[PDB]
Amino acid sequence: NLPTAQEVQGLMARYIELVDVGDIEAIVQMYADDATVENPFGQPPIHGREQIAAFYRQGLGGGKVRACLTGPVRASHNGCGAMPFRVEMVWNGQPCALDVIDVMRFDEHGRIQTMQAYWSEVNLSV
Amino acid sequence: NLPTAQEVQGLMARYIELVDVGDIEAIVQMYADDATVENPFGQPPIHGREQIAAFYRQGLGGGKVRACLTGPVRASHNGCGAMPFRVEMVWNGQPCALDVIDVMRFDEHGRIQTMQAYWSEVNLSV
Ligand SMILES: C[C@]12CCc3c(ccc4cc(O)ccc34)[C@@H]1CCC2=O
Ligand SMILES: C[C@]12CCc3c(ccc4cc(O)ccc34)[C@@H]1CCC2=O
Repeated sequence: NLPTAQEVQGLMARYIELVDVGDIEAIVQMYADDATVENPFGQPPIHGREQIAAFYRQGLGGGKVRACLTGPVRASHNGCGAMPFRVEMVWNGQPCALDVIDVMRFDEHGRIQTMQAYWSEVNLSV
Repeated sequence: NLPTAQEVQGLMARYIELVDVGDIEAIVQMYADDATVENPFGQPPIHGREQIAAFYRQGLGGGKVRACLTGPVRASHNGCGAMPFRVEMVWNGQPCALDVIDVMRFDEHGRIQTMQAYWSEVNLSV
């Protein structure tokens, strides 16, 4: 919980950039060795870098996916933040957009220790 | 964890409407009797309707606080949702805005069991 509120905003905005460019390896480097991801929130967690890498490779490696912040990063003083963003993709030739909110907790080294993504079919658009 | 994702979106949007009008009575009844609120996230939890009512009583006090959703409510399938919104008030003279993200978990009765508000000074503008 060492990153400042300002640092958290920057780290979170960076993450979106890496997702937008699709640099799978740079995204995985942002996560702690033992990070846990819940995406979508409510599903069993993804534990560790190896499994976390598989998620991003499978989700971003495929077609063309774009991601943009749709509002400012809300940052707390205990190394946590939440951000609203939109993910654009094509599903079976159908152009789609998914609205998502990610909540992240960072460790003392500025690495993502926990990530939870809030979204469901209700957040899907065309 | 029983309201559907569509129900969560409705409940959360209603909450913003009540905050906007300042209906402190209706807000408190949205909460479970032993609910917990962490606002701002990082600060110690306020528990139970009495304490929660005090928060809204003093925060929305006079009636010069406006609140509006600034994007869709993201809802999961386990009774949780997260939403982006802006609060407008006055800092002893000059009008300012605060960008916040609320994450809420609902119970089998459609009542807010837990609420966490993400924000800090980095989200305050004049
Ligand atoms: C995996 C995915 C692309 C990336 C992505 C999704 C959902 C939530 C995300 C949250 C992130 O923080 C980063 C990327 C995604 C989509 C779900 C459907 C899809 O194609
Ligand atoms: C209390 C407050 C007005 C309402 C409000 C604030 C912060 C987080 C909130 C979260 C809510 O879910 C509902 C209302 C607020 C502001 C903090 C400074 C202020 O004037």
